Amino acid sequence: ASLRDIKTRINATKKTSQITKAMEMVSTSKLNRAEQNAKSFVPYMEKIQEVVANVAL
Amino acid sequence: GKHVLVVYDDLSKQAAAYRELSLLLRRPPGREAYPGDIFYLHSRLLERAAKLSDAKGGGSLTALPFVETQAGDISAYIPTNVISITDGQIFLQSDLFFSGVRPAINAGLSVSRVGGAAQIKAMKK
Repeated sequence: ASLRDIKTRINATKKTSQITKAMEMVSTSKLNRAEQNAKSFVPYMEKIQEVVANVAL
Repeated sequence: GKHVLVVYDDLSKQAAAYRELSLLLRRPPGREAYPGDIFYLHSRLLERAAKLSDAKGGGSLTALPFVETQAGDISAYIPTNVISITDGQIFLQSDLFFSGVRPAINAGLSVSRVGGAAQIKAMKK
């Protein structure tokens, strides 16, 4: 094909690669922060489960 | 004292004819088998367009040379020679043409050094 079109194709693919890598980097931190929120959720749910498991009857 | 507009339709074909003549005369070739004086030829042709002063009559002549590119290669010998001479370039692309954008002037690549001076005040605004 034409070298000009090939270079434009490569440059656009590189730009998309950079954007996607930035997205993955952001998602990693978001997951790391969401896991702590899940862990903080766990105790209240456990207490409510051990509290309501009997008085429901 | 008149104003003239001149359109050259194929400087590439003119250059091809000159290359044919030079090779038939057995002159030494340059890159792409073109003669060494092709840029001299094109500059001598294009520099005759001018805006004359009031002392010389105030007439003018503007030129719109045409150059065709193979597969959009603007780095070729004749395209580079013509680009380095003219005061500006207008680029037309088949990608823009087929996508419904016609006329297909590519504003990103196009350049006009005389711009601003060649516009009315409202258009500049």
